[PDB]
Amino acid sequence: GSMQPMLNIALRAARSAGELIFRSIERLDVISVNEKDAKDYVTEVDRAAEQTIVAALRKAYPTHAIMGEEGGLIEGSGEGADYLWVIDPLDGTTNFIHGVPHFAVSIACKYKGRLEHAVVLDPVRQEEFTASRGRGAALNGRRLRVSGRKSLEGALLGTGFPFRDNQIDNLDNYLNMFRSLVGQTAGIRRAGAASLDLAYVAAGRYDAFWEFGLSEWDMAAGALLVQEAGGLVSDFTGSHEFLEKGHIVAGNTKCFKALLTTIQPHLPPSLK
Amino acid sequence: GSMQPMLNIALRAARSAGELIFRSIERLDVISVNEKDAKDYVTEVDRAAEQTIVAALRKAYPTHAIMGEEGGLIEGSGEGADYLWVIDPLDGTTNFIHGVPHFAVSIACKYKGRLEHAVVLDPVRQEEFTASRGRGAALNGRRLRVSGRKSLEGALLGTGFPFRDNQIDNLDNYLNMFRSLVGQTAGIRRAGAASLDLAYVAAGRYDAFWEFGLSEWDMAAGALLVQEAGGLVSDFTGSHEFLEKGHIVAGNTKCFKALLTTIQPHLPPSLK
Repeated sequence: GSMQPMLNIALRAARSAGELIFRSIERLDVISVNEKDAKDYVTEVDRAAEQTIVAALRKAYPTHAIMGEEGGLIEGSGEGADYLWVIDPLDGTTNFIHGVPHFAVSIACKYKGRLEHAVVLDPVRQEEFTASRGRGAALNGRRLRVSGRKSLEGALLGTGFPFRDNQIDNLDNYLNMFRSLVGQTAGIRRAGAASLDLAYVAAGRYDAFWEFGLSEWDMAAGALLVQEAGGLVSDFTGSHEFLEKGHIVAGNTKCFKALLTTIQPHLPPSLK
Repeated sequence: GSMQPMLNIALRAARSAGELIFRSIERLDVISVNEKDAKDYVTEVDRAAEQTIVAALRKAYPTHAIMGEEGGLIEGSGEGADYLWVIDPLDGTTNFIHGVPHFAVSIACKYKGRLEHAVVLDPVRQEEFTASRGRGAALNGRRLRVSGRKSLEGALLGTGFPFRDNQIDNLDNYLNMFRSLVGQTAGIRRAGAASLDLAYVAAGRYDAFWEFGLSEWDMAAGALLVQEAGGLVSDFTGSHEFLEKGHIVAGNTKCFKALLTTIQPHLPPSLK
């Protein structure tokens, strides 16, 4: 398809970031990564990839606002102030630092607060998920559709737990959700990168996905992918503030609805 | 080059099987999967990959015994009767049928019941894990080591829940196991192919792994990979009958010991 210029800029920026990340991982597989130096090696790769993305974006749009995982939020100016790029230069950091080849670059563009363009790029598998509002979604140029599955029977769901200490008090809640889904589904997967879980919803590889504790840069692009593939995205209450609240349900039509209903009785008032 | 001829035969057979499976997934992502036809399409692809592997093996060793996931157990003759090939032609069947690009061919060779050769091949990522007894393990020719991590602090563990009706009754123990691991670890992953989880333990990508409900062809090759990379493998009671019993713990030295210890209080009454 003929992509809008902004989507093409984001895609080329993701490609450069992903190639940098790929070279980085290749050296880190052949060397011992001390665990005291591991978090600093990760900070390095994040910031170098973020620099790559932001440099490419600002070469084309110097007046746009940028919100990066590493750099925070920097406002735009003039008309460009209505554009906000939401960047995770490396989604899946625990996988990356352990050498697990499942992670992605995630770039979204919001126009006046609504999702307008999205890229999720797997640089290992060379899988480029792209979308623009009203243009559909694609994997390496091919149109994407959510799966047709009519219920949770035999469904393949994605999920992921937030592993940091301040979510420990939610474990039973999560484990309750999980508990109630094991009977109906064919499987539940925790692969460790929410942007690729959403991308997989968009491509029909997962029938639905849910998670809490996420940040905006992990979910923004993938949510647009799911929407443009004909799916649904909400927070745990069925409203559209998933980006701000950190909990998200995405899926095809019927499996989104069923998954939302299923998880309702286990929601803490914290996540309501 | 450095490989013994028997290991090279197994590796070439795995490559051919993997190319067949890869072409298959490519046709099934762009076409509708009825789901009435899903079990028949997977059976078709399994049997074609198994035929590919078995034809390659028997062209070199016609008197060896063969045990395929699709096919039965067929004994050998003469000295060759002491050799048994243990084949899962396509590990990760739920992933495969949904288009999730994470699955592998698994081929092990046992000599008088002891693991002698092993191949786990990821045809999407083109990752060839090979090992021979007393020869070490390799990823695409590069020698492999288990990670050096000394405890579960910050560890990345793999596991799989078993989804069948006949394991539903073990779920609570599992969710208990999971609970006791959430505080210390950086993550737990359920990617959906036990052979690649074991391969990732061998390569240092996971620090440890546990799962029950597996079949021999799921575990055999990956178990040799972990052993030859310097790790430890046992069943849930610490003995070496994981292949017959279907439950397995694998890991680097200290994380293997800690994970086995952690899961002892959660064993269902069968296991003491």
